[PDB]
Amino acid sequence: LDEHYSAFIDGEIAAGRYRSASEVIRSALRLLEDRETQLRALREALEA
Amino acid sequence: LDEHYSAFIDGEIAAGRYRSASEVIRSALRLLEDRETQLRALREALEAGERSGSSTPFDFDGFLGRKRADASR
Amino acid sequence: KNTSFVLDEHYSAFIDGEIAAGRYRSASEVIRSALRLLEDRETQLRALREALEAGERSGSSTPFDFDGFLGRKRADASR
Amino acid sequence: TSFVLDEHYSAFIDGEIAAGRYRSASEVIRSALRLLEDRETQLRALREALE
Amino acid sequence: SSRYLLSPAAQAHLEEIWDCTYDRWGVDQAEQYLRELQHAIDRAAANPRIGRACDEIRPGYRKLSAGSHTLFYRVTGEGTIDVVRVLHQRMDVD
Amino acid sequence: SRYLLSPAAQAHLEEIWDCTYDRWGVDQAEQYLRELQHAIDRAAANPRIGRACDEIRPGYRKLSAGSHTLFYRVTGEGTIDVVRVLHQRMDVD
Repeated sequence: LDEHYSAFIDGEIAAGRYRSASEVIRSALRLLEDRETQLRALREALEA
Repeated sequence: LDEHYSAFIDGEIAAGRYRSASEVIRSALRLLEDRETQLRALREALEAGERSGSSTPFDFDGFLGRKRADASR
Repeated sequence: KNTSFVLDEHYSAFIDGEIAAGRYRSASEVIRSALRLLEDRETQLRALREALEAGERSGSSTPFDFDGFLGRKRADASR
Repeated sequence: TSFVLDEHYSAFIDGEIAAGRYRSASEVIRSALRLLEDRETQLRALREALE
Repeated sequence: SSRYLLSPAAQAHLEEIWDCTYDRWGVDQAEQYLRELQHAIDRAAANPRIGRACDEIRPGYRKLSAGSHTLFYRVTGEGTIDVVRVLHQRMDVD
Repeated sequence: SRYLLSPAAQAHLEEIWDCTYDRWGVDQAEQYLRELQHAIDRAAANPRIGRACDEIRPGYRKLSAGSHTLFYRVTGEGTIDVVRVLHQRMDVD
């Protein structure tokens, strides 16, 4: 937990986009997982 | 966090792309902040459009004709 | 396995600014993030390059008659 | 400013050079930082124009 | 093609796009590009469902890429499109 | 003025038309191809309106054409050669 990231999380909860710190992080991890999955899928498709 | 994303983080570290749980979480939060900034810019752009006034029929031929005539003088 | 590098004076200042702004902790964190961005770009660029190559290997480029093409396609649907 | 790259990121740079896309490790790294600097500055202007 | 409404912001931007295209490439290019945007507006006006809904962005909106820009529009109770913004593609998060 | 299309690009124009016809009918099909034609005509009059993209492939320029992108070279005259018309999902920016 860093001051820039705690502040961004607090600010996201205050806007009513998320209800808890865990929710923000889960949401951020979902975005990263999807991105990395799309790119691996494009990468492996090219290797084929 | 929950169990599926703990395994996702651990898989990322095992694959050598990331070196710590912190690196994955911070990268993902940066990605989310970036997306949120872009979305907020879009939504405020749409709000400014609604607030610019009631929408009106448009004569595209007259708009183009006048711009062309304006520039030819 | 494990290699060290030195940055020029502009990118060391860029990294200093990113650490000051709070979004990154260290120089390695900025560099590693940037290299993941580059690899993601390169994979998309690879897909575009292969597509252009397939377009070149398609055969010689010729003129194209939009009126005739659109006319023919409309006519065909009318059949 | 100096920094260390582990075996996985070193191998990425080497494959990038071996593919003829760049001439040296420093070129891969500068090109990576250029991409990031452009990204982070645009987003910082967006964040600026926003609030 | 059928009816459409453009917001005042959308109308002002069309003029700016014309002026900036004009200043760099001349009257013919400016007119051609605006004609290209008009084609996409006409397409959406004739079938508002060709633009993809983007409620996740704003409830009741659809978007349609066009040239270097993106139309963001609502649909009237009459079934008319209302083009609220014409935004450069750099702003389109998808 | 004049332009050339690669066999690949011509075949894709036909697929776009057919795909649009099946989903939306003949007039939607025709107008979208005309929209693409305006962008092709734009580039053919001033090939430099397209952004140079040598970092993708030497000699190429690119021009956004709504939901597609034109990738093209300039031949031995002032003439553009449209090698591919790619969906925007592939455009890197």
